[PDB]
Amino acid sequence: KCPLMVKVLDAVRGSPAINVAVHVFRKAADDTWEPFASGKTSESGELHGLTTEEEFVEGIYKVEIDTKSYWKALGISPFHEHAEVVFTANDSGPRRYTIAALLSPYSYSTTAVVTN
Amino acid sequence: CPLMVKVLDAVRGSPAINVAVHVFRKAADDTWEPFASGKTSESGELHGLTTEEEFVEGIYKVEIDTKSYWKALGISPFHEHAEVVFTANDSRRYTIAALLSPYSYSTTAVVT
Amino acid sequence: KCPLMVKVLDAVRGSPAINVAVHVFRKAADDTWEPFASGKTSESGELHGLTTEEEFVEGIYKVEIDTKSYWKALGISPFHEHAEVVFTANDSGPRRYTIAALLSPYSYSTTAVVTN
Amino acid sequence: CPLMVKVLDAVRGSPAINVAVHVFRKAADDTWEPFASGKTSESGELHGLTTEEEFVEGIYKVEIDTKSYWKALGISPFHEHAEVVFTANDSRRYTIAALLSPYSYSTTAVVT
Ligand SMILES: C[C@@H](CON=C1c2ccccc2-c2ccccc21)C(=O)O
Ligand SMILES: C[C@@H](CON=C1c2ccccc2-c2ccccc21)C(=O)O
Repeated sequence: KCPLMVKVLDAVRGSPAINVAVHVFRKAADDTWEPFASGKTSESGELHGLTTEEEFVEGIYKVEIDTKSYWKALGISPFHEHAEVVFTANDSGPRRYTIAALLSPYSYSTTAVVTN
Repeated sequence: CPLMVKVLDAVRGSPAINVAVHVFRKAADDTWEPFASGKTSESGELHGLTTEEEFVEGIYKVEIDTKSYWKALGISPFHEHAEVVFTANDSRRYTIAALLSPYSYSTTAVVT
Repeated sequence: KCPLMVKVLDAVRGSPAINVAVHVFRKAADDTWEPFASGKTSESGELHGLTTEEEFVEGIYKVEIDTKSYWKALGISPFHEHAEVVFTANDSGPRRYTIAALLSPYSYSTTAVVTN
Repeated sequence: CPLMVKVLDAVRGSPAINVAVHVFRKAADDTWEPFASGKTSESGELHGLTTEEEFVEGIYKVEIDTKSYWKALGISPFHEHAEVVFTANDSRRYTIAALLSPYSYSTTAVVT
C-alpha cells in the first residue's frame, strides 16, 4: 500500500483541484524542516506515490499545499500563502494517511483520514 | 436574544450581507410552521429573531437563502439553500454560524 | 457510470463514517418531497448504487444524512437532527454528483463535486 | 485592533478557551520572528495582539496550539497545531477564525 496521499478539492467550482503543487518536509533531529517528497495533484486532484512504507518512518511531517499559485492562475488573489498541515506520523506503528484540503479564496479546511 | 445567526462569505472573506433567513418550528402534525425571519445586517448577523418567552423546547429549522446571495453576486451556486435542523431544550443562547462557498458550506452551533 | 454517490467522514476519529443512514427525495410536481432512494454508507463511508442515469432525471433533490443516529450509537448527543443537502440536478444535461459530508458533534460541512 | 483571533470547538459547540496563539513576522532572511502572542479568552477570542503602527505590510504566520487544547480535554488530536500564513497589505481589520475538531480544522479570514 501507499502510506501518504493528498487530496485537494475546489469549493468555488465543485471540482478536484488540479495541478496543485505539494511539498512534504520531515522535522530534523537538529530541529528544522528537511525536504521529504514533492508532487502535483492529478486530474482527480489526488497525489499518490510520494513515499514508501520503508522510507516513511516515525516523525513529525509538514504537508505544504501551494494554494496561492493555484488561485493565482485562476485570476484570484487569495488570503493564504499556502495551507500547511503538521502532524506526527507512525508513532504507534505504520498507518495509511490521506490529507484532504478543501479550498476557497479566504477559507480552507483540512481533514486527515488515518487507517490501519 | 436566545437565537442568533451569523453568515460568512469564504470567496470574499467578508460577512455575508443581506442574506434572507427563515426560521420554522415543527408542528405536532410533522410540518414546518414559519416562526421568524429576517435579512443579515452589514456584519452578516441577524438578531432579534425571538424572545425567551417564545423560544420553547422543540425542533427548529433554520433556512439560509444561499442561492439568491450568490446569484446577486453573479456567481453560480450548487445548493438551493442551507438548512440547519436541531432541538432546542433547556438542560441557552444559540448562535448558528454558516460559512458559504458556491459548492460547499459549513454550519456550526455555538451554544453558551 | 453511477450518477449520485454519497461520501461521509468522521472529523472526531479521522475515519470514514460507517453505517450512516441516507434518504434521498425529489421535489414533486405538486410541491412536496417524494422518496427517491435510500441506503447506508459502507466501511469506506461511501454509498453507491442509489440510482441509474435513466431514473435520475432533472429535478430538485434533497439528500438527508442521518447524523444524529450515527453520533448517538457512539454515546454522543449532537446538535443537528440531520444534515440535508438540497440541489438542482441535471438541468443542463446529465452530470455525476458526489455529495461529501464532514461530521463533528456541533458542526458539519458538505461539498459537492460535479463532473461531466 | 488591526488583527484578532477567534477559535471555536466543533465537538462541544463552544468557544475554544485558553488556546495559546503565537504570531510571527517573516524576517528578510526567510525565518519567523516572534511578533505577538496570547491565550484565547472565555469567548474564544484574543484581542490586543498589535496596534496599527506596528502591523506593517508583510507576511505573518499565526499558529494555534490545537494539540494542547485537545490534550487538556482528554481527547487525542491529529495536528501538532494549526497555522495560518498570509500577507497583510494596505490596498484593514483582520479576524482569523479557526474551527477545531480532533482530525479536522478550518480557518477563514474576515477582512473588513
Ligand atoms: C468554518 C466554521 C467557522 O465559523 N466561523 C465563525 C466566525 C468567523 C468570523 C467571525 C466570527 C465567527 C463566529 C462566531 C460564532 C461562531 C462561529 C464563527 C463555520 O462557520 O462553520
Ligand atoms: C471538508 C470537506 C472535504 O471533503 N473531503 C473529501 C474527502 C476526504 C478524504 C477522502 C476523500 C474525500 C473526498 C472525495 C470526494 C469529495 C470530497 C472528499 C467536506 O467533506 O465537506
